[PDB]
Amino acid sequence: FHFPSQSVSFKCASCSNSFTIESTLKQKEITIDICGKCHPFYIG
Amino acid sequence: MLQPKRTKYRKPHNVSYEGKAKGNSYVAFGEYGLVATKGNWIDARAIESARIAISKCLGKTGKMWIRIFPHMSKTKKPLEVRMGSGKGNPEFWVAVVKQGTVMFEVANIPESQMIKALTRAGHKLPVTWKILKREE
Amino acid sequence: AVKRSTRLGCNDCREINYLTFKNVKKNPEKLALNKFCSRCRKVVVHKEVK
Amino acid sequence: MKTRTEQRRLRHKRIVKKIRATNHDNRVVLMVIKSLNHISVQAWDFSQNIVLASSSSLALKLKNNAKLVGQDIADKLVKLKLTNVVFDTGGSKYHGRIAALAEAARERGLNF
Amino acid sequence: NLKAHYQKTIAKELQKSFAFSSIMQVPRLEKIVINMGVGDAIRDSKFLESALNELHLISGQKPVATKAKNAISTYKLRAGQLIGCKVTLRGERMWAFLEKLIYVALPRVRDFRGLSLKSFDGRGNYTIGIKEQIIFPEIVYDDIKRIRGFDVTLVTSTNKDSEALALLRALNLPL
Amino acid sequence: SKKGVGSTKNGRDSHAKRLGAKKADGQMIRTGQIIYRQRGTRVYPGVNVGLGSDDTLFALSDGLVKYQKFGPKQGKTRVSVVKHKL
RNA sequence: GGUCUUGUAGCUCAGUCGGUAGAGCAACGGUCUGAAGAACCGUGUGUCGGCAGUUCGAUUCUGCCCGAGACCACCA
RNA sequence: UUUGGUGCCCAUGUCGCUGUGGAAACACCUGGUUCCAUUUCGAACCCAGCAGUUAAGCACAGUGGAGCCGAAUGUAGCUGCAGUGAGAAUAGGAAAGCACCAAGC
RNA sequence: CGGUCGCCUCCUAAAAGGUAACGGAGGCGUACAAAGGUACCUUCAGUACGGUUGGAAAUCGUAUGUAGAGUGUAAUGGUGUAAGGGUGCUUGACUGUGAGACAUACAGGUCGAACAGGUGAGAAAUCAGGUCAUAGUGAUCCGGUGGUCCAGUAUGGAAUGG
RNA sequence: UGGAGGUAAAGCUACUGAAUGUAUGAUGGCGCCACCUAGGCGUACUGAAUACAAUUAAACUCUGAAUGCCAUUUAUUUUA
Ligand SMILES: [Mg+2]
Ligand SMILES: [Mg+2]
Ligand SMILES: [Mg+2]
Ligand SMILES: [Mg+2]
Ligand SMILES: [Mg+2]
Ligand SMILES: [Mg+2]
Ligand SMILES: [Mg+2]
Ligand SMILES: [Zn+2]
Repeated sequence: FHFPSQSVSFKCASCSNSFTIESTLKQKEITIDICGKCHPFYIG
Repeated sequence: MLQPKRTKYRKPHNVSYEGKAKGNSYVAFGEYGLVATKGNWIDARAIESARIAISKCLGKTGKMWIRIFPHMSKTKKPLEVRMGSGKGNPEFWVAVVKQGTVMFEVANIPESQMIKALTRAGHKLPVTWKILKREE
Repeated sequence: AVKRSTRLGCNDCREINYLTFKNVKKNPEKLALNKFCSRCRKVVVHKEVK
Repeated sequence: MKTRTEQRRLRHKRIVKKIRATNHDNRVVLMVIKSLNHISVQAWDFSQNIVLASSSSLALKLKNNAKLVGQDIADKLVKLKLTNVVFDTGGSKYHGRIAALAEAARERGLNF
Repeated sequence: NLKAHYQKTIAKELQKSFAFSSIMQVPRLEKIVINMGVGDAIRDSKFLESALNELHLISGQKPVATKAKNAISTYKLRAGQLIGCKVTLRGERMWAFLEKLIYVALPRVRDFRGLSLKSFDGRGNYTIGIKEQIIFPEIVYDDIKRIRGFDVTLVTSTNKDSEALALLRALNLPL
Repeated sequence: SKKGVGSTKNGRDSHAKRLGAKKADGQMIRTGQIIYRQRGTRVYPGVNVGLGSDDTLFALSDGLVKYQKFGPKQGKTRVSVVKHKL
């Protein structure tokens, strides 16, 4: 009854990690440049 | 000149003044006050005259308090006109005074000075006044 | 006065049984109700009649 | 804003006001009440402010789907030869367990 | 999912951290609401349709359009002319959106140095001001004619802010 | 010497409808008779009494009539019809 | 003394019963000219008599005040 | 008698504050697959379940902080100079009460 | 000369009702296929704090807040679980009546139990004969239109009437 | 005996206006600096809101009589 979002995976470009819970899965296993554990506030 | 800034209605009915001084019955701020012994309508002009008299005979030593205030309006049909055809315009405000209301009171100055100041003021008001000292 | 009234009419016996009110200017759609028609002795769809 | 039970109490107050205002006859109401564990019912008669009969899942039953609280209270009422009541949904909605109870009550000679 | 780690460690470690002796005296995050306040649609900026589209794309939760609770003469808004947009999300979508935000969106901001200095309402709630829609991965270069941000909230199951600080810190939120 | 007057502008008033209390306590009444005529429910309906479109109280059955107070600070009023001991 | 009318840009006059201030010249700049006029190009200014209400933003719709204008006022 | 539920009343029935407890119940609470439901959503409603819970609600004790109630006396108004009796202020009271049903007592 | 001529709300109106003046204040000659009927769901305005666009005041979130909010509309009364707000279905904004009362000089005006027919909402109880209530109105006479289990100047029609 | 009622009165932190003194004073007037755009010092003064004490009203009411009114009982009287 809506946009069929699914467990879309992620790809960290620097943290070498991934995230896959649920998102817009039109581009499943998508790449992210700014990694989660890369920002100065998060790490630094 | 004491006067309300603005009101709801411009032509209120007359307010009676034959009672036993609802409110303002006792002195509250000074050690000597002026008390009437016959209720009557006293307008703003007499109020200002008494105020300026007390101020002029007081000096830069004490204070004076005014209790009453001309809230009620009053109408007066113009000159040279038959009656009927509506109600006249408002001309002068007036403070209703029931018999036995403290209305003027001063403090912080010699005792004979209160006596002389209040007696000086009382001769401007139509009502028969009376000197009253603050209770203990 | 304003002539805001209007008359409802049956579509089977074609009587003018009912009368009602309606602002032509706002809703110009002709009323299509279904009330009790005495002559037909049942509930019949009524339409506006000029 | 409320505690998921205060709303139920307010709704029940609304409905009991409705019956107490509309019931020209003296038909005994049938107040069903819904708990997260199980269900219970009492037959409140107005103009007297008493309970004529009552029933509950606490007649040696488990949690509720157990419509026997309809049949037993129907038995009590028909023994008291009333068999005509106004239903009351408490603060709940007429559905599910309440609907099953009401159908069980109706099928055994209640008039509602 | 975040709940995995949440009732894996965080619940009991906060339980032991503060003197509770009650497993669920620990704060629980209740909900997040979404707002953007589309005022440029006085009568027509875009019929808000595109903004509704990205707010639908960010999360399968259907956006709801709000009505003007009053009327303002300064603007062309008078008792209606629906403006704004609200999205309330809970359950698993709540935690999914929370991780997606805190691990993708804010690090992708221009300069996410820190926050949470005083943004609490004072009753255990917090709001983040989002600057632009293009910040989030669930959006294309094409978007509404203008670039608008978001308004999010974090409401806890408590009112005193000490355990609010404790919970937000314990989930690695930037301060 | 006469002068000019006029423009009273305030010489209108409406008919006074006789709203009030048509039935006091201890009165025999038969169904249909109206107890209280008012504008707005200054007197709520109790038991065995009705409320018309015009908010005119009227009994539904035959018996004595009783007034009674209630409400937050004993300010609201019910009027009700008590049956005979038949 | 009463009953109406009007008050808008610098001036003189216009503005769907609600979402709106418009001309001509006056003032500025440039062009022409020995210079000044005249002439040609661009320009510029507008909060609607002052105080109060209805109002979905009142110059606009009503009330009070101010100012002026008008046909008129002691028996006839 | 305790607890739960309900009704009648309407703050002397409130709003708080500090503690005590959950046997049965009462609630949170666990999930949305089923009926049903969200301007959207198991928030609420509705399902089917009791792993944990005294946290909150709930109840019991204390608390007079705010709010509510308020004597007697005197006085204002009346109504033929005696009765009539206010309002305001004050001592003070006040941590609801009344009933039926169900389990344990 | 000016102003007014009917109806509605308040005050004068002296705690039942009624009560005049060229007395004091305001409106009306309506509006609504939903602002009705019904079932269900829900409950203020303002303030404080937090939040980009966005400002004193948009939206949102959390508390406080006994109503200062709302009710198409002048005034009054009433109304916080409502008479206020939303959703689904719908035309009872029905037919024939009407015991009994209200105010009355008359003409007129108002409320209304209850019965029958046939409906709508609701599981049912029940509710629905317009709207929270009070203004939104004009007598006959004359003529015009629709229907018509009526008459038709000797009879059959028709004109013409009821 | 019961009841309806909002007048006399009274009160105004019990609401709508008007309004007195005191205390803290938002705001602004003034001067003031430094700032060309954000603010700071006192502010002869205007004075928000709160607190204490005192007021006023046909069209103000948290309140509030007696008389009067309606009904009823007892007792008496008259055929109105
Ligand atoms: Mg209406
Ligand atoms: Mg309605
Ligand atoms: Mg109407
Ligand atoms: Mg013939
Ligand atoms: Mg013939
Ligand atoms: Mg004919
Ligand atoms: Mg008086
Ligand atoms: Zn027909």
